[PDB]
Amino acid sequence: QTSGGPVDASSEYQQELERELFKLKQMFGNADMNTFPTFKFEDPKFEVIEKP
Amino acid sequence: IDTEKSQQALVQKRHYLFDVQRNNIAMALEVTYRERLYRVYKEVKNRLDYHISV
Amino acid sequence: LALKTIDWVAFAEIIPQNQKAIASSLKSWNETLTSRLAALPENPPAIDWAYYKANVAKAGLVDDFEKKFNALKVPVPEDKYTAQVDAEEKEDVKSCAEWVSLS
Amino acid sequence: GVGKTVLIMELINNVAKAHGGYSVFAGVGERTREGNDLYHEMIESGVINLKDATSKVALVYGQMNEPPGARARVALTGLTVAEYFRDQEGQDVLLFIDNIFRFTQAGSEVSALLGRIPSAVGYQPTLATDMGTMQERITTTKKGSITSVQAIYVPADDLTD
Repeated sequence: QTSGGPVDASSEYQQELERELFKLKQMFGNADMNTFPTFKFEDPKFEVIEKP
Repeated sequence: IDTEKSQQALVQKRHYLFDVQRNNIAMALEVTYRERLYRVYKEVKNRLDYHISV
Repeated sequence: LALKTIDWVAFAEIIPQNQKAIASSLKSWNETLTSRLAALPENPPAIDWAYYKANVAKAGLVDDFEKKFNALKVPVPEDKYTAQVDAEEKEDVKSCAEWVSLS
Repeated sequence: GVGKTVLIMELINNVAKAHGGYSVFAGVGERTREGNDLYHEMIESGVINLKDATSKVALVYGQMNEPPGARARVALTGLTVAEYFRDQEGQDVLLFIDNIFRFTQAGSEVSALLGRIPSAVGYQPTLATDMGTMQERITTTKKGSITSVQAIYVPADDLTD
């Protein structure tokens, strides 16, 4: 009988879950991981390679 | 005469500098392309398995 | 990726004494690209949804994420550099053809 | 001679600033005079604040005039007050032990009092396990970390003691 309470009448065990997931998300990524990513790309450098 | 002939041989072999420029450019852009491939691949799999892990 | 056959100190016979550093710098860069392409494979290993549909509890998030993936155009890099060095090579071919004619 | 209290206080300050980590200082077997000196040097240099709630270090002291039981458990007391910060605040705590050899020798005295047969040189038969049950709690868990700076005395200048 727990669809009315997600974690079975706790009002506790959350203060630590927020910290643990904090670490979890924090280094799994550092953006809106729920989202799909948009990509900025960079392309190589180049120089004068003919005979100077 | 023989010195002239040797100079001729060297200036015949000349084209390696240009084809090496060619090779380096080609390899560099290919490396960049496959690096982009793996960048996006890795990161979308990272989002997916982040969701799975949480 | 098509590549050109290369000897290396045959490339050093022809290099003048004003750009030795430039020459073997291009050599080093060539080696960097050799090992770096040799390392990673050509294509990324595609991913199976069965392990990603029977696992994620979110509503179709697997399907739309990977649909955006399988419906994504990654920007193919373009050369913009082989033509100029090819033309430079042609011009040098001209110059040293006339040199060898004189000689 | 060399400034070591300054290095300790600066590590406390940095770790508190760069990261968000508080520090604990255990005073195993420490001279009461040097403990008072350190207390006042850390009050002066701002690491301890007597009038605000901005102090960056908690102090635990077991002096030299205390029985071997105290001097043996004082490092564990400091370890506990650091483990709280780590496991309940996710911090990267810095735990100092102003001498670990006095921890070892206090354990030796304790085991001698209990009538146990000494081992090589005279140390307790449980020297390795007594050091291990303490040092194994200074770790990096999935909640945080405890990094320990332990001043070391080498008896008779024998690194094989």
